[PDB]
Amino acid sequence: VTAITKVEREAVLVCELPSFDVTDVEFDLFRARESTDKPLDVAAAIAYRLLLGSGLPQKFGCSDEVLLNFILQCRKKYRNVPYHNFYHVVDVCQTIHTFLYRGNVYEKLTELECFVLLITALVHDLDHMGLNNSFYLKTESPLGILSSASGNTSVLEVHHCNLAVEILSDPESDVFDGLEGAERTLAFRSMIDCVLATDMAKHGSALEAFLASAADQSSDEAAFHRMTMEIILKAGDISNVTKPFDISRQWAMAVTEEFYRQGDMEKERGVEVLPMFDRSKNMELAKGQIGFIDFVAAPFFQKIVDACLQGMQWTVDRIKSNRAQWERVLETR
Ligand SMILES: COc1ccc(C2=NN(C(C)C)C(=O)[C@@H]3CC=CC[C@H]23)cc1C#CC(=O)NCc1ccccc1
Ligand SMILES: [Mg+2]
Ligand SMILES: [Zn+2]
Repeated sequence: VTAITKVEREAVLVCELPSFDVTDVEFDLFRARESTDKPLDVAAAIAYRLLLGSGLPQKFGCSDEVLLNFILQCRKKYRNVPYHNFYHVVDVCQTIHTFLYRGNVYEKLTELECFVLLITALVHDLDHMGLNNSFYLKTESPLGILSSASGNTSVLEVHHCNLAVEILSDPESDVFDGLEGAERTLAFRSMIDCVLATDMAKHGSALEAFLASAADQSSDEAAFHRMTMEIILKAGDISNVTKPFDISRQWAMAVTEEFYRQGDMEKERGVEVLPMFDRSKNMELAKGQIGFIDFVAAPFFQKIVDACLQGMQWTVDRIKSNRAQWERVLETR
């Protein structure tokens, strides 16, 4: 990868984020993006401020400059797709910050693990092309073939991990360069385990494992820490419905458009299109979100809060009010 230039860094350091509290659960990244003519710089600046403000990079020998380099190397590898772009991973970073510090999940982890989570948020979807794992397998795409051949069906997640390892292999962008021995190993393994755990095919088993570990007073500590990390990246990854309703809605619009574009390409390639990917089925956003809330997000957040993350109660509350607002959209249609 080409080194980050001084001009690239300055363009981020310029951004001042006047009127924004990046630590707030009601922070609005869409408003931040609209605020400016250079949304990519503002997004980078948000990530930068979150990481420096945590106090964590400083404690792990990561310089302000290596941090900004890392952020900009991550940025270069996100594509202009509707949802799985740089704004999503910055959003996940910001959201995880809130979970750690507003939800007090930081209490469950070491400072290094908190640092790893914030960093992992920015790598966890590198070079996403707007197509899910299933597309690559169904179309016998080269990436799909390689996954099947090598025995790992987490097509995209292994790819993300590959590119994270590349970025971090250069000291100029290695936010873990200040680490050695077992700390450096834990950083890489936990980062990778977390990204691998974002494959929604593993959702049920990841959740089950965490819940079982959390219920067990005699769980292995290292294992509980690792599963807590996995659950928090997962939580951030499906956190759109925990946001204030107009933020939540904009996310649903973007993901819906990404799905529809995949559906279009599936049609052209003559492979199976699921209803939720099909523009012609014309399905209402309100029912989409309610279904996601009922079948995925509300059980997830409720169970982890009840089991262990009591401080993240507000996520359950916002999901509940978001569901009620979508139901009011139905009621008045
Ligand atoms: C902002 O809403 C969303 C935010 C995220 C996702 C994601 N879905 N999945 C899986 C669950 C299909 C992924 O694997 C994506 C990649 C990794 C993590 C989560 C991602 C879906 C929606 C939605 C919706 C929506 O209205 N459809 C209706 C729906 C109903 C039931 C279940 C899923 C969708
Ligand atoms: Mg992903
Ligand atoms: Zn993601």
